[PDB]
Amino acid sequence: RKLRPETIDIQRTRDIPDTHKAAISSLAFHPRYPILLSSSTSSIMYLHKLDASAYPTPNPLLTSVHVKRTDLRRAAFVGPDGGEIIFAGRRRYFHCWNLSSGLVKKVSKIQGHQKEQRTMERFRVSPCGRYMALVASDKKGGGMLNIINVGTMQWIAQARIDGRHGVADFAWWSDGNGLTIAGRDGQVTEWSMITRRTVGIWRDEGTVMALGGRNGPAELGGDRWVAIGSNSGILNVYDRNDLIEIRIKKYPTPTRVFEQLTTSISVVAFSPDGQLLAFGSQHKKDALRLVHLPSCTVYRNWPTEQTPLGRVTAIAFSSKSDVLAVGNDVGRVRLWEIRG
Repeated sequence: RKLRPETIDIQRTRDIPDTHKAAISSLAFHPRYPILLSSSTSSIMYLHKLDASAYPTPNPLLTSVHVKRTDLRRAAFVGPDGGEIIFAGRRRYFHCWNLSSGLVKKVSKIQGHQKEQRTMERFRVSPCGRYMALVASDKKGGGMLNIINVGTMQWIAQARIDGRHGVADFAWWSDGNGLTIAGRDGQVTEWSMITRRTVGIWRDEGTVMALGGRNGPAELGGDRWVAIGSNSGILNVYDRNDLIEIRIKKYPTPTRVFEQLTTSISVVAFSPDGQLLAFGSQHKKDALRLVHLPSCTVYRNWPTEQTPLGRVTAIAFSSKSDVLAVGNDVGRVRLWEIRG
């Protein structure tokens, strides 16, 4: 049964066993199985099975990967089946790890567009797993996204956005038909894969951005919500149905403005079922909040002033929205069970 506003049933469960001082940089749940992929600044990736009652050790390490001489910033399961993992750091290549074969491959060349990527660090893989979007730059310095077919690693499309300082953050529409691209100029661009052009541009009245929720506008990707955070600690949430006047509204009104946090928003994530939204700040200990959707009401019973979190640097929800993983800058990954 659906979650309810205000009060939530959430209970600390057992840690991820393996922990070094090196700050967590990436957390993701396998799109199907109770498997957690965690990632470190130390360029080590862990895959842990989720099992709080496992003997001898709860949540047993499945495997680990260390590609040396590589920085590591972002790792992600590819597609609905999550058979492969793509990972990259502040470098001009990335890697594709196949989970079945243990085969790790290096990818360093996008034909005809090599100059355009500073690094391969800032990528998002489409939900279907067929496409990769990368932050790129035109010849004069202008920001854009290059879109790449993952299978062939060939360029297929490109989305240019305004503002000299480029792209702050971005995300695939959940139906794979387009992207939302937050500029560093305060504008947000809705760009369509179907027309391969900009649908419209609106003003956020940023640092990090996320999309979530079921049954948003079908003609703009299907996500109900866009959440945008800033250096001030404020999180703006817009009902994406309110983005359409296709003409995009220039100055849409947030459904909710969150003022609970006073320091820079570093993390924001929607649960896959679209009922929860979490957001936080690493510049302050225990600066994390949890929100019910569609009410946009903040949970008051969790976290408490006792809840151990630390300086949060990563968060993720399981494929069934019943586990919340929270990584901090001292390398701890803690877990909480979520019951309806």
